[PDB]
Amino acid sequence: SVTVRPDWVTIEEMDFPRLSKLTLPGVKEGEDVLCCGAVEYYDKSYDRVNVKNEKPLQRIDRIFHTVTTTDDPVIRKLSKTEGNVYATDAILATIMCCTRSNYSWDIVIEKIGNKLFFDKRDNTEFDLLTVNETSVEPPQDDGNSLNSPRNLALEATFINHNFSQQVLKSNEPRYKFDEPNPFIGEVASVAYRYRKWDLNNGITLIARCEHDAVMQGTQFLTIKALNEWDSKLANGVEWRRKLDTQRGAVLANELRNNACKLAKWTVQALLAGSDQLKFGYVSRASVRDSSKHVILETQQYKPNEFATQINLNMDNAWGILRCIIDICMNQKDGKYLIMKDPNKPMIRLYDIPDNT
Repeated sequence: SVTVRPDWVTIEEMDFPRLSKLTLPGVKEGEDVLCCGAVEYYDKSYDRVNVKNEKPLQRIDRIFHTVTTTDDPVIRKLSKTEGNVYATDAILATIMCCTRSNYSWDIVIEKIGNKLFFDKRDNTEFDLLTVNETSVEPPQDDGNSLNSPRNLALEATFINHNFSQQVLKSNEPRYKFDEPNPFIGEVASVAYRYRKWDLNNGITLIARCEHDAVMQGTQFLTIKALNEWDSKLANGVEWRRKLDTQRGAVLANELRNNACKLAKWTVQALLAGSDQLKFGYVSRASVRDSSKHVILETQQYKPNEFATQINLNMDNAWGILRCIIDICMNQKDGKYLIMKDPNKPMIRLYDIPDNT
């Protein structure tokens, strides 16, 4: 995801066997420090979509933000009086689920005094979803193919942006938090909870979490879209043939072949305190066209129950994060980089030039 240079210094190597044994039990729910933005209500007619009653995926005319930690004006303001470690839900999810990751990724860490800022680099593949990343044989096609890893990633990301907004009541008033969105109908429906965690050892985490919508049971939702590109080429189970009759097998296949993507979504919901994880199932209209899609159905899971299904253990998630925090706190001020080795089960912490 980024080219290592000769002037980079390896601070520490963290292999997945070691990281999998970490545990930090007893971490409570995050405490809201500030809430802002406003979400639209979920459209429950989408719960009645099924394979025999498919719904075309619409193109939604909205801008989809991904603002990193140090560019967030709420985080900058809150940091004057709150916490000593700062990040976003998506950045934390990447770290917390690193032992499930296969494809390379990176996160920038800046230490300033006794404070840590975890950032992501914009317009990279950090903000793109992966497709069949954890299959025995991940997608192998080359550049131009619509089934290459990168084109599959662009497709799934586009699907997810459109789906999250389509299933909402767009011409109705929103559920408003106390403060306005710090970044701006022209924008994706989203509401933010800036939340605080006591991680012990003098560590207090402040991080931006989010909900995609609200729903009348008021329940807050994390909304994501699972996607099917070509089930035969993926060696999967065909959703149009199996969703109604073997729903458990369809999901089990998603758990194993998209393991990191689904775990990070679940962490996002757990951190924000979403009451429901809502999963759309979106498939191509035809297998050689990545421009047209249909919603085959929606499913709903309590995040804590889904975490159990996927063996997501938040004691380990927090343990991994505090391990990396503790190492960074022992370093001098400056810019650092953590990145997953493309070919090995490990992440490395580098000292990188502050101009990089």
